[PDB]
Amino acid sequence: GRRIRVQRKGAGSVFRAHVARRLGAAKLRANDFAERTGSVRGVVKAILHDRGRGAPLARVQFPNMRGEGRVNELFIAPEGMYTGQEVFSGNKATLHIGNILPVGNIPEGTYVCNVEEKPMDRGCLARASGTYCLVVAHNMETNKTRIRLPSGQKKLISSKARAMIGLVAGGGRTDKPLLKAGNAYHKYKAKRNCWPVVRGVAMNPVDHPHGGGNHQHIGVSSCVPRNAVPGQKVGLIAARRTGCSGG
Amino acid sequence: VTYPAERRTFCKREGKHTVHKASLYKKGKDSLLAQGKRRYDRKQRGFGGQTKPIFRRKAKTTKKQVIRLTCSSCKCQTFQVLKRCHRLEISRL
RNA sequence: CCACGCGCCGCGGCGAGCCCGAGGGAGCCCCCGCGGCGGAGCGAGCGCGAGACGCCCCGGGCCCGCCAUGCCCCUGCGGGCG
RNA sequence: GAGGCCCGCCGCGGUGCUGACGCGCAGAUCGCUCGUCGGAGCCGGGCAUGGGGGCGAAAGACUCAUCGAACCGCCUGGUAGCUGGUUGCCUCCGAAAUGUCUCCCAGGACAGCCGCCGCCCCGCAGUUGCGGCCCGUAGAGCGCUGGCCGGCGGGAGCGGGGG
RNA sequence: GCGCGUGGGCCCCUCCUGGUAAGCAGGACGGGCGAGGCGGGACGAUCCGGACGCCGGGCCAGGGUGCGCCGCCGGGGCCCG
RNA sequence: ACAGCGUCGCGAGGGCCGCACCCGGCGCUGGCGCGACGUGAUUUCUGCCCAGUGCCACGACCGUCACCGUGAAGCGAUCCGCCGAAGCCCUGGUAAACGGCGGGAGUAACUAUGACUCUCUUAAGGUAGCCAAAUGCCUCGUCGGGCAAUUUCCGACGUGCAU
RNA sequence: GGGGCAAGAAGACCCUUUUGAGCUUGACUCCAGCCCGGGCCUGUGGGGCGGGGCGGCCGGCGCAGCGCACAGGGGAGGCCGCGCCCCUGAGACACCCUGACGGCCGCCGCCGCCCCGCUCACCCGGUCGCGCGGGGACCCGCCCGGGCGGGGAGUUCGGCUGGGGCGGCGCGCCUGCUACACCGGACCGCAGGCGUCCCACGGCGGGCUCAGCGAGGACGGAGACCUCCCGCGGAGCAGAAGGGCACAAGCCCGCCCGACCCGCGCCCCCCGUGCCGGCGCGGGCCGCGAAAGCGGGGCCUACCGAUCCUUCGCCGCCCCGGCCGCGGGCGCGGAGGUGGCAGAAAAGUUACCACAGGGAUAACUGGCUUGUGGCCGCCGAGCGCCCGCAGCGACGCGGCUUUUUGAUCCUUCGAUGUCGGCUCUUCCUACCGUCCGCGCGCACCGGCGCGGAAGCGUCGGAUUGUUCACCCGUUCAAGGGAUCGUGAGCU
RNA sequence: AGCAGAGUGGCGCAGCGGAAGCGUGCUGGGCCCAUAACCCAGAGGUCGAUGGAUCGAAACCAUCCUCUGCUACCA
RNA sequence: AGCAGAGUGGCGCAGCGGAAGCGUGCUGGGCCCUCAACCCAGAGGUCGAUGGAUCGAAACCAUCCUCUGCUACCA
RNA sequence: AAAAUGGAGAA
Repeated sequence: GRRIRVQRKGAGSVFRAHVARRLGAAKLRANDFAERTGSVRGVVKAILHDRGRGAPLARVQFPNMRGEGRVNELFIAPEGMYTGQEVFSGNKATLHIGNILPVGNIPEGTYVCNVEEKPMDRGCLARASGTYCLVVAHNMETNKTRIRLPSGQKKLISSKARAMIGLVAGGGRTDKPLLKAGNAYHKYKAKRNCWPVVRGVAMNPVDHPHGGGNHQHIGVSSCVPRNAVPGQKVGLIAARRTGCSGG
Repeated sequence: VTYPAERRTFCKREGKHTVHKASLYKKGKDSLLAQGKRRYDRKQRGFGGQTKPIFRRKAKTTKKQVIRLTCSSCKCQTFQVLKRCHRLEISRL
């Protein structure tokens, strides 16, 4: 047989992210003494576009607490933030869109984004266009806060973890049809070599497990076990159920 | 076929015909100290999988049945090989 | 073709013997020089162990080992004889 | 003044003629005729990815005239029951294509035939005659086993029609 | 005693099996070709004679004897090989 | 290939790959994401079947199913019990998973006919459509159209080898 | 451009080779990966739950006698008063005894398991270590053990064979035949079997007579039973077939286990090797019979299996410096098998394909053949109003051809370019039209038959790649051969 | 091979020592004015075999034949 | 070619070593106020022929006739 | 809780 496309992808080499001309790593401002007690004030210098990200980014300039200059942070932009806004990242921060406060401080029912999976992780959950997490409940004895991830799954994260108030901007980007293959090529060129996609039933027996016969058929069931081998997991992995259904 | 529960046959220790009770011989459990088990266990150890032939093309339908005739007094065990038969019963006394 | 191993045939030396082994001899075609092999076999072994004749060949007869079976007796599951 | 819009030059492809060529101009070129020609476009330089690996809008395509596993050296003068060849002369003898076994059926072993080397002495024959035993084929026959074609003569009971 | 080649055979005569048959397949006794020169069968591997060192003379097999082409006549019968 | 359309896995103490190891890629990523797959714009739809084979159960622990550990015996090598993790089995779920979609009876009042209820295999019996089609063996099907004449063609019909 | 089966090229198709390769999967054997368990890494404290062992304690419902008798007890006194032995069942129970199966303890310095911390191992995040965290004795890692695992390796994929496949098995064995009277004979020849069944269907002794005719005898007839009579086997003897058998080898009884032990030889197949099968003995022990005898199964000819290994029996030896116990080994010979039967451990696919070869062998041309396809002749039952023959001719019979397909495998596999058309030449006659005769059921017209006759004609089109077919049309339209004429002529 | 389980009227399927159940089919009563449902009877099971042990066995325990599940494979 | 099944009343379709059977047609008889149903009678067979095989065959077996489904090896 | 049915037309 031949190594399949999935196997060839993990060595990078042509399938590595097209990261040239990307602004930088969008991350929440680092936790600092002035964040832990009180709030640091930043000004949104610019709202720009990341090459591979649908959501707009934002250059917010905070003062340098450590020294004498000014430090620039790159943040995923909540909708409604504007150039020349004053954004406060702190334990004592007001509940306005853009501000970063610890999740215990954030009240229940609040739309939050760029939430930290664990305190001082500088950003993890709810970072894509339109996506948000909501505060569900706070256990003040366990210092833990339940949040609902955009998937629906409920995660108990430390009350110390920080989040930016608001819903990420770029909302409703996938509503528009791509319409042409060309529009897809332009989107993927800013991302990685994953497009165009050839179906395995199109490929010859060597190239893919679905492979090929006199007629294009999946042969055995597409469902594969979770404990498949690395070149064998190709169809629906560990499917609990398959098929279109109600709900 | 059926085999008599007791038969009169030569017991070698006695040197004369004696009443011999009859029972069915069975192959016994293979030992791990036999020289062939020992050689096969050594050979099998390691990489390379199966090192000895495994017979699969079975054509026989019956096994020649061996009757253990144990002499009533001497305790001499003698055995008779009956011609291939599907069913053998040793009649009760 | 050459090497090496085996079978058999011829030939040379010596003969119950036979043999430039490796080597060593101010010596390498000279001298001296072990195993080995043969001389006893047979049995898984413990072990036991050949004569009776005969140009030669073949056969029979008998002896030795292995296996059985009697009988006798020492130093006895040993010895003798069949 | 919008468009993976149309006609159309270069460009980039390569349809048909199954045209030319086919000891070529050329180890794939040529002439017409074509597909497209603002786009998933075309083109240069640098760079990345390496052999059971890469890369693939998928043709098992492409990876330096090499790809259903590149190339170079070695292992390697790989192995072949399979093909081809195997070099002077004279004389004396001279087969076999069969029996049995074999993953045997294009091969071998063992026997037969055959050659050479002898060795030893006792009578030898693919022959006829004469004697003794055997054998079930040709023919012949229908008693046996199986068939068969009809005539004639009897009736115990029958199987049908008659009276 | 040592050993080699061989272990695809095929034809003729007669006797056979399967097949509509076959220059078909499969058998049997002997012979032949294989591995057999030569003369004849116009031609041919096997047919009919004859089985072979090199020659000279003689005989004559098989098969023939108009002319190619060596060698023929005589008699009786038949007659669009 | 494609846009669209589904399906699947996955919350980073992760998923999927690379990978002799050290360590990597997706990922300067974060579910409007990433990876894995089918089908392939619209328009209109996508039927039935979980038996079989996949796949999935904080779905049980039924039967099995190891080292280890723990008993018993032994002179000890050892042997015999027990214990029993996943897995399978068991039970459910699942067909835009792979795939399947047939027969047999009974069933008037032309008499065929079942329209209805009943069985069998093995779970279900082919629904809406479509058709002698690039899919129909018989076949150069039959019935129309077109021709002077048509193994082609077009429209019909359809127990349709084998939609 | 007709031929040099012209030149290209160790046929690519097909087959063979104990020659490959690519691919596949529930082929054989496996391997990374991953999941899971236990151990080590690996500190410091709790808490629960079992097991094992003790150990008290509470229970036990088919009814006569005393009520549900859990069981094995013991017994005329324990301590009831009841007892008993009564009076009772399937077994009495008094005071004391244990034994099993449950429940309810408690216990323990015993042995597992699970849970909860802690922070110090370890493990990640954040920071310009600028005023910080998150886990945590887990996880990872590692050693073992068990799962999944064509993702990936390595290998294999029988034989015979009128080519191979498919389908059979003369692939081990047996009977009658083929088989041509010793023996031996071949076929994917003929008609059939075998892989088992029976402690009796065996051994032995005695007695007996079988299948049936025929004739008889309540129900009773085709058919059951009972008699005589005559019965050469016409019955039976496990199964194929052929032999064999009558005071028996059949049948029935009575007794038995030789359907033993030990050592050999021989015959069949045959290399005169195995193996199955038989047979002939020298002993030991038996059985049956009065004995003589007979018996190593089943009357004979079929019914089965090497080495290595395993397992078991018997009697001994050996473990090599001793000796003892265990264990291992060995000599002896049974069993567990190799049916592809003298005995690898083994699935497909390949049109993506090879390799070495093969005309030992298919497709294709020729050649042999001629079933089949054509095409004739003979006979004359009938048809034809009548009338066998104008024209027909059944039922049968005898030929011919190579324009049909088979049959075969002779030639070609280091290659004879394989269908049709198109083009163009030639040939054949078994003659469709025209020519010349002649016959008609020949008035004419037109048909039909036959003999000679191959000079000329046998076309144009619709559909199909078609050869063929089918239809339309004309001046009405035969059939063929030349490597299925014709590809360095073409398409 | 081993460890486990199963086999019950014509058919399906309960049933743990002390009966032979229930469904269906069948055959009839009833039912109703007459149907169809419905109700109720009746018959139906070497309780695969075979042997034991038991007061007594469908049950227990062996065997022997099928069937299932999981694991096993020096010949 | 060769393979399987059948051939049974007029139509069907059973039977399967001891008859011909049921439906329909097909009349008749009931039945009612009449009609429809319905019920019940009556009848219908070289069992495709032949030979065998039997005490006896539609049956079972051979031959044959007829139908009806299955059929050709890439190179 | 369940509880459909009931030829022709003639009075």
